[PDB]
Amino acid sequence: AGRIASFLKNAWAKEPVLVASFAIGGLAIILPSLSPYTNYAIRINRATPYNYPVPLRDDGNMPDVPSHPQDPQGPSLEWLKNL
Amino acid sequence: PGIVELPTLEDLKVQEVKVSSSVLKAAAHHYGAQCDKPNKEFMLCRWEEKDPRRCLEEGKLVNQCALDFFRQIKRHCAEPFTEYWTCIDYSGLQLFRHCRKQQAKFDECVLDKL
Amino acid sequence: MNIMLTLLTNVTLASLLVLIAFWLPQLNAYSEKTSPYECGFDPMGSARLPFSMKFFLVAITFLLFDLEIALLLPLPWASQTNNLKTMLTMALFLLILLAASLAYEWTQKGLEWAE
Amino acid sequence: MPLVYMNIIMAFAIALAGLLMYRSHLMSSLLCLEGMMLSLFIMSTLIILNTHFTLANMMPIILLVFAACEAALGLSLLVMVSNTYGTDYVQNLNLLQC
Amino acid sequence: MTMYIAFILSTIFVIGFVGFSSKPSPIYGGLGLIVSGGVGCGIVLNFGGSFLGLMVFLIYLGGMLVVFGYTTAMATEMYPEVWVSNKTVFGAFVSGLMMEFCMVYYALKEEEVEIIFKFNGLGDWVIYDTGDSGFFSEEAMGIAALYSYGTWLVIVTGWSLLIGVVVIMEITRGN
Amino acid sequence: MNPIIYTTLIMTVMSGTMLVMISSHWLLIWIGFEMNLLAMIPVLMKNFNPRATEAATKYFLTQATASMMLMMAIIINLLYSGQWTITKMFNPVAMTMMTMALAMKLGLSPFHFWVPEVTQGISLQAGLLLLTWQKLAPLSVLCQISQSINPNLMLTMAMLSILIGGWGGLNQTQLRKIMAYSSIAHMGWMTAVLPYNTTMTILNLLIYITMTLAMFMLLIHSSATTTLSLSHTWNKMPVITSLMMVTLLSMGGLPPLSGFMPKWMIIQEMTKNESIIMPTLMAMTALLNLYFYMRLAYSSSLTMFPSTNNMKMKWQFEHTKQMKLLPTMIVLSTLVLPMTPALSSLN
Amino acid sequence: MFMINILSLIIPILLAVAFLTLVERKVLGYMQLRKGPNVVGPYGLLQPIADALKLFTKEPLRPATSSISMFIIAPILALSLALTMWVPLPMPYPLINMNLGVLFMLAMSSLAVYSILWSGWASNSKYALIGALRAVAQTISYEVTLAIILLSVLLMNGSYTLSTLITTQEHIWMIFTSWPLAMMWFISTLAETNRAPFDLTEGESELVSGFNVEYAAGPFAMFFMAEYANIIMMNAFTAILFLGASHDPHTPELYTINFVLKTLALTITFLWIRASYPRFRYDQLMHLLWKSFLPLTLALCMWHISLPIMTASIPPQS
Amino acid sequence: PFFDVQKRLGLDLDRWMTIQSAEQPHKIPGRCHAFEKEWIECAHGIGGIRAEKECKIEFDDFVECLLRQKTMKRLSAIKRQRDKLIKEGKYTPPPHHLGKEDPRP
Amino acid sequence: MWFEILPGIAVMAACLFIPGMATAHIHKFTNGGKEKRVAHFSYQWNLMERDRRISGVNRYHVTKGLENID
Ligand SMILES: CCCCCCCCCCCCCCCCC[C@@H](O)O[C@H](CO[C@H](O)CCCCCCCCCCCCCCC)COP(=O)(O)OCC[N+](C)(C)C
Ligand SMILES: CCCCCCCCCCCCCCCCC[C@@H](O)O[C@H](CO[C@H](O)CCCCCCCCCCCCCCC)COP(=O)(O)OCC[N+](C)(C)C
Ligand SMILES: CCCCCCCC/C=C\CCCCCCCC(=O)O[C@H](COC(=O)CCCCCCC/C=C/CCCCCCCC)COP(=O)(O)OCCN
Ligand SMILES: CCCCCCCC/C=C\CCCCCCCC(=O)O[C@H](COC(=O)CCCCCCC/C=C/CCCCCCCC)COP(=O)(O)OCCN
Repeated sequence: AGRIASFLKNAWAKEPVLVASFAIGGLAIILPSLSPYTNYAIRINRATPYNYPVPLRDDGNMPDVPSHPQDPQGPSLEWLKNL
Repeated sequence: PGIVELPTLEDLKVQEVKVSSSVLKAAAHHYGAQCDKPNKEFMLCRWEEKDPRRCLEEGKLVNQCALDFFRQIKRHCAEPFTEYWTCIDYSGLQLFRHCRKQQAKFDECVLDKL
Repeated sequence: MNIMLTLLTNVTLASLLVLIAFWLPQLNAYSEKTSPYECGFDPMGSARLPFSMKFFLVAITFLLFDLEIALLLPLPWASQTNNLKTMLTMALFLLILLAASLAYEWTQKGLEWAE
Repeated sequence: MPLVYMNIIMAFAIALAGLLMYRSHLMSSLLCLEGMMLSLFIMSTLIILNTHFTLANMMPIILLVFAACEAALGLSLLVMVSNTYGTDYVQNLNLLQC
Repeated sequence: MTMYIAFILSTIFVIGFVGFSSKPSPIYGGLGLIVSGGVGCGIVLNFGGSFLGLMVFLIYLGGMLVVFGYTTAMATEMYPEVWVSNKTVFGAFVSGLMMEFCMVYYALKEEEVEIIFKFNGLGDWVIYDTGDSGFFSEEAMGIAALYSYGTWLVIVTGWSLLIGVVVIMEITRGN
Repeated sequence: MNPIIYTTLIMTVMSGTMLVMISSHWLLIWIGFEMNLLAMIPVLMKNFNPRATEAATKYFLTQATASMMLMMAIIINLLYSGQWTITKMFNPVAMTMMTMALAMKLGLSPFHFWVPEVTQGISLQAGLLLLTWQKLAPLSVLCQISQSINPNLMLTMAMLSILIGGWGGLNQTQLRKIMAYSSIAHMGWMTAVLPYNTTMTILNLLIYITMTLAMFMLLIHSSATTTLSLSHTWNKMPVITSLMMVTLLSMGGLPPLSGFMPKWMIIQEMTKNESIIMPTLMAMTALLNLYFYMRLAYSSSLTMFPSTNNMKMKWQFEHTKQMKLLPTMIVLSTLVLPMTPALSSLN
Repeated sequence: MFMINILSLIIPILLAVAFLTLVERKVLGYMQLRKGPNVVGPYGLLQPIADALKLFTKEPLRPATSSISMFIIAPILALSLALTMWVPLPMPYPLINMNLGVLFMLAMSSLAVYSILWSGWASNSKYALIGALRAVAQTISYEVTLAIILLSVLLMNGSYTLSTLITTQEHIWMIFTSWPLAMMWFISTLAETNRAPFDLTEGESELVSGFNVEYAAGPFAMFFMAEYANIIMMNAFTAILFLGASHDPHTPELYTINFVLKTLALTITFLWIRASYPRFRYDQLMHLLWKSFLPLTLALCMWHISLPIMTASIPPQS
Repeated sequence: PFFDVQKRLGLDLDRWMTIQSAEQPHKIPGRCHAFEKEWIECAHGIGGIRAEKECKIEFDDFVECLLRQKTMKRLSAIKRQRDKLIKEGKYTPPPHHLGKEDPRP
Repeated sequence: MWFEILPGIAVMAACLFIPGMATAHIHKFTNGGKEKRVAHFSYQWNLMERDRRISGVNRYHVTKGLENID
């Protein structure tokens, strides 16, 4: 804890470029695991409709599937408009 | 290995929707809200049969629903829709973002009339 | 088609400039005028003799580091996948491996030119 | 097959033949090796594009990577041979017999 | 028969291959390989593969720059050879050109099995796709799938590149 | 070279071989071959000298050509059937090119010239690796596609390998070249029975690997690379020469030694088909390998050659490094014939 | 109609190059307490015309020892490539609209080095050869880091399309988000165009005329035009990439004016830098690009991959 | 030879890329998805020897989809006969094969 | 000065203005005056092809509105 501080000071005095590079790399490595918006990015990626949604045949036993796009059932994007 | 069955040219005729891409893009959201049922029926037929020759009547029904939708739009909101799709058409990417006043006026017109 | 026409036009313009440069002016060529330039004295050897490369090791490393560029270029599209945790782990794995290779060659004096 | 497939296969055969018959310079044979790699890249890319095999679009990149590794290996060996003899002639590699 | 653009590009590809396979000189061979890389980029572009064509062109440009430097350092002589400076190089070049022309005529006027299978021509437009869908490039999605599907490929490729750096350092050490 | 770097390179060689052996995709198999070659090239140049550099260059050129043909055969197979799985190889031209590429990698005759040269140009440890571990991947691939293989080409190359191995070995005084020609002949024996039964190929491969390891370890123990330098070993370590004599007898194929078992089983398997003439010629030809093994035994163990004065100083010192697996390798090379029915566990 | 567009692109670029020669001479003169061209034409406005007419009426020499085919091919390649590298630039609309414009510029620029390589080799003289190997070393120095910097910057664009850069920077310049990358990119473009302090290939004090020492007259002129067109093109690329002008779809002239002003400012900065500094040693350029720029570029590439994912700021158009 | 480590551990190191009908990104289909699917289903579990005979029809259809040899043969026959007919002047091709059609969306 | 450097800069600026303005005007002149369509993907190309077919004059730019559907 005392020799490494001196090593850090010497590196800052001799190779500032390497100090900055290593700090940036470590931050980029560890920050994404501690961020709450990573799952938000995943959800945004999952919400982009690249292909056509093929409808399902009504067997009369799917209350959770809407019968029209404007019905209350199905997923919602209201979380995205507040972002 | 057998002959391929094909519909006759008479079976393939239908009243055609002859509006350009910008008009369709301008009216697309309301068209998908209003004509949802025949379109979903046609798409289900198309993805279940895996053969375009078995879902021709559904395509004709889709065409008729689109024609009814556009006839209503003509009967009630001609000028606002014309302004909106001209705005949409000017853009090289046909962007919704650059014409919001025209879209708002068209939306008000259709909400009040229909 | 348009890009082919553009290439043809540019190459034609350059070729026409060369043609005009070589056919318009008066030419007076004789042996002294066309001899090789070495600051006024005749060269000792040939210019086709072997010319040593002091940075040969860095040149080979450039071949390997250039191919990791081809591996990293599709990254803008890879950011649109649903499993962002696997992709981000793999992008960092490739870049860490590329930094380790630079660190190895640096510490073994591979970046120093031969004397 | 179309004509383009035959042309690419002919290019591969020509590069292989080029590699098989050595003249004097080692570097020429290395160039023939790279030419075979390029021909294989082109052929595989055409086949994968024609059949719309989406996940196979990434194999030619891997091929290019290992082509680069092979070329680096060959160039290193050439450096060593030239340092030994002052020339990259294949005639000098005759110390070992059958 | 449509403008024969792909056939012409593939013929120029074969011609550049014959150019560097005759082995006139490393400087000339690299030029032929550069020409081949360019026409191959064009051939792949004409099939929808923009990214792959541009990538292979860039890679071979870098490789040929390194090869040019190495030729100047280790593969020179007083009189470098061109395709007309030597009977062996000229003979190989002419033989390659005549073989290519013979195969082209043979497969174009007849419908014959050269070695593997037969071919009548018609231009490579026939086998095309008439596929109508997408806000994305299918090739781009396939290549980008390397970071989600190709984890094993990424692992082996990165390991091989690191090992290649170590290997070249070991080989050129000398002693 | 750093020991850590050497260990990393050895593990990369083995990783390439294992990737070849466990993959289901042709691309992964090709990658395994590339990785194996890339890591193998520096191991051949570990002791740097012009002969080692020449051996490495020849090896690289041969194997790079072989891998190029391998990739072309894979691509042709993909073209005629959009399959990447390693299977019956739906195209015959692709199968022919694949067979030729794998034969080039193994060193089967006609493409056998590189093996004597690379073996003589490298050290005994590098030769041990090259002649034992480097046979596994091409043989495994050949085993996986044995059904689609054309017998006429494979059998022609196998018989040519046996003939050329015997004839070439007859002329050698260098021990590494003798080992290389022996390897060529044993590769021929391995590939002769491949279209009929891959279990026999595996059994022959294992027995050959054991005998080769024993021979190379005995040669490293007594630092001899020429016949005349091996003729001195009796005056320093007679036990080593006796064990080498018995192992050489085993390599020849004489019963009741373990070497006889693969040839016996391959002959039986080939006579279970019709195939009568080919085993007869193969045995008659293996008599040549027996001849030059016997000449080596005459020179090193059964007669005593003159020695030098300075051997007296060597008498006073012991071997520092000890190979822990050499006794087991010798015993497995010699006394394993009674356990022959245990080959059933190989399939 | 398309040929008219090609001509309307390529002729004004050549005129801009011709007058950039005069502008550089005058800027260097006034930074050196002198005037520069001011006699032939009001304020030296006719000096470029006189230079071009003198060069194209002067005898062209073919060296006795030189390879003639490559000797003639190299300047043609240089000028045609310099002209071609302009077609995908959106101003605000490009002449050729590509999905991957940036990769096209990368490939064409890496092809442009063979002009110097082949002219230097085909001259068959020693100074030309030294210039050519310096060109090899310079490309090896800058290429990898240039490509990685481009990738890192474009990770916020969402694609490789040059026109998307206009809408990406609709509200803020990209230089406020990646200014370290902007600095490294600027130095990389100085090195890529063989400009001071990285004008190693010509090497005037050290190598007389370097790679083009054998060249004279019209062929020599083509090399000069190609180099200055590359200067202007690279600065225009930098302006589009980092200082994004705002585009009104009903008034593209405003965008064109603003973009031209920005690229002119960057070109004047190039001339300023030339007037202000001494030259590198060409091993020092490689050490700078491989020991300082490369590690920082790798770290910033990691950072720019991570940042959009952490902040849920991923661009569109997969 | 082949050690099925993937099957033993259930890892899927490379099986994801072996066939064209296996889970492409964005559900983009191969050009011959149905033919390969039918050939695989038909030949599954019966072994290689039996499959080469009893699934020859599906494999022939799949190869026809892959390379399209019979299709170009038929098209070239049709075009040759049409050219022969027009040369002697006995066809009079229809107006919609000469560019004077009435296009539909 | 220094303001005598300005005429050359003005000439260069006028020269560099020409490509962008010329491209914009030529795009407008050959596309009905409405900003030539961009087709980076096959869907946009299909839209353009459909527009060309229904125009009746074989040009994608001519647009048929509500008056073409009776
Ligand atoms: C910017 C790019 C685009 C610009 C567009 C214009 C491009 C112009 C084309 C490029 C060439 C420009 C050079 C102009 C000078 C003329 C050069 C040459 O063509 O003239 C003579 C060509 O003449 C030949 O020597 C022989 C005479 C004609 C040959 C007969 C061929 C059969 C033609 C039939 C003629 C009958 C009447 C023609 C009218 C129908 C060559 O003489 P030569 O001394 O060596 O070369 C040096 C020229 N000097 C004297 C000016 C220094
Ligand atoms: C028994 C001895 C163990 C030690 C020796 C190991 C030797 C091999 C080296 C690494 C082991 C390989 C196992 C990993 C195989 C990758 C595939 C698996 O892990 O799943 C992936 C999970 O990925 C995870 O991130 C694990 C990979 C993490 C890799 C860390 C680096 C380890 C490499 C170090 C050794 C390699 C050589 C040295 C270079 C540093 C994908 O999961 P997912 O995306 O959900 O589903 C994909 C299917 N989709 C597309 C339909 C959605
Ligand atoms: C943790 C994540 C890692 C990934 C991110 C990094 C991305 C890429 C960065 C690494 C690239 C390669 C590293 C290069 C290693 C250089 C080795 C070396 O030899 O160093 C010496 C210099 O000596 C040094 O080693 C410099 C000091 C030690 C290394 C630099 C700092 C190491 C880490 C320090 C900071 C750690 C994190 C920051 C915390 C900040 C504290 C608040 C080089 O100088 P020469 O060229 O030999 O000079 C010759 C002329 N006389
Ligand atoms: C909160 C998360 C954020 C993450 C971190 C972000 C902040 C990071 C801060 C650091 C960024 C610094 C970037 C600088 C990159 C280079 C720095 C450097 O060290 O380079 C110099 C070299 O750089 C130069 O000197 C440049 C040489 C060429 C000079 C040419 C003229 C100068 C340019 C004039 C102004 C340029 C303006 C650039 C931008 C223009 C607009 C695009 C090293 O050389 P040496 O001093 O010799 O030491 C190395 C060995 N010890």
